[PDB]
Amino acid sequence: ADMIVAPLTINNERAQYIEFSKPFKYQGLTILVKK
Amino acid sequence: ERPFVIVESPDPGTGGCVPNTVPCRRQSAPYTKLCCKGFCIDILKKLARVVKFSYDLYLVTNGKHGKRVRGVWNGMIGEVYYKRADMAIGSLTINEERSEIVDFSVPFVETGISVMVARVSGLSDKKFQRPQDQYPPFRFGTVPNGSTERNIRSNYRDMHTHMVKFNQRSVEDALTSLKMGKLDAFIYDAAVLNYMAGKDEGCKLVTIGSGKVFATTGYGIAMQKDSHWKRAIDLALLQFLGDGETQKLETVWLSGIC
Ligand SMILES: *[C@@H]1O[C@H](CO)[C@@H](O[C@@H]2O[C@H](CO)[C@@H](O)[C@H](O)[C@H]2NC(C)=O)[C@H](O)[C@H]1NC(C)=O
Repeated sequence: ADMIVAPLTINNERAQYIEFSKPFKYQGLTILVKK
Repeated sequence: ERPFVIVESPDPGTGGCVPNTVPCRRQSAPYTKLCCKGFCIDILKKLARVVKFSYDLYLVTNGKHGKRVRGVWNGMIGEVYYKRADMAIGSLTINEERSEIVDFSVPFVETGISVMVARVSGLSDKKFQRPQDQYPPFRFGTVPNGSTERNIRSNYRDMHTHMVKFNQRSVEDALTSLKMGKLDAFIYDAAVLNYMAGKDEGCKLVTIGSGKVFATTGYGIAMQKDSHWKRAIDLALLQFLGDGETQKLETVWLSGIC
């Protein structure tokens, strides 16, 4: 491959090897529950 | 600026100031020794130990963040562009105009443009879009020389033209004027206004909330172009953010009552 366009979050391990650009949408981790 | 950085004079308790603070000089040959404390100061102090580097901190003289008057850049950006410093920590919003000359790290907090009102349905609301009705004459914020000022001037000519009669003394005078009634609405950065309503006389609030954020961006650390320090500090700060202490610092320095 040559470029990744996907919902790929940023972490230290991946940041060690590949180079990222500026982010464009913030998010977090959340819990899914059924009503 | 806002509690990211706070300047305090030394106290006669020890002929200075205690630890958890770092001496800071107000440049201008003679100097008086102040010491500065705040959020960015704490993050810099935490960062210093791991990468093991030395530092000296000094204030800006001309002030007023950043601007471009015929290429005469003042403030921190001016200081770092003319090779008078190595980094510029503190409040700074990454945008297109600034990033062309100076390199940046990853963001660490979320921010953007928000609206403050006394206790409208977005920027495209007709009240701010069509200033022609004389019965609800509204008012705005627009602290001059501001990062958001460039955006609002570049994107909406009519709003910039009609925003001339706007209160402009500080992030302090605007709150007083709004509590008085001399104006109708206020626009400025987000991370500072949402805190400013945290601990206030009564409960003055804003519109819907974080759902109304325009040109979402973050604060970042500027650095001189093409230096290994850029990559090193960026990776270190990513590791620190992944650790999770940023939430602890936020709850220590960014909590309110209302
Ligand atoms: C932005 O910062 C500059 C630099 O300190 C300020 O310069 C003033 O500019 C106005 C015209 O825009 C002049 O009338 C003043 O004489 C200048 N000096 C001072 C001390 O005010 C300016 O006030 C700031 N704001 C704007 C909108 O330019």
